[PDB]
Amino acid sequence: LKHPPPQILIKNTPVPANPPAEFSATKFASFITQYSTGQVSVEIEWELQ
Amino acid sequence: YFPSQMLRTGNNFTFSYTFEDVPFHSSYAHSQSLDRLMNPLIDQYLYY
Repeated sequence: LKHPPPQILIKNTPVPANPPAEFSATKFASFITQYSTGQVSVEIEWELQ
Repeated sequence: YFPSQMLRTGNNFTFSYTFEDVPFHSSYAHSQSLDRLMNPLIDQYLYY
């Protein structure tokens, strides 16, 4: 296919753990550990010969 | 050598003018100074 079904991308958005009580510009690297779950449905109509 | 109006007791002279657009006069004092205009709590991303 020149234009196949597109890639479906999914990601859990980060959730900063409690930050320092005093501003720090260094990169944030403390996050609430989490995962996600759910159902996914895919329907395809096929043509028979 | 200028046309001028003449008056006797009973006469009077009147005239009105309109000021041109001009900036307001700054009737205030600054509560900060050029040098001390940054955030006292945070670093810069610039180096010297």
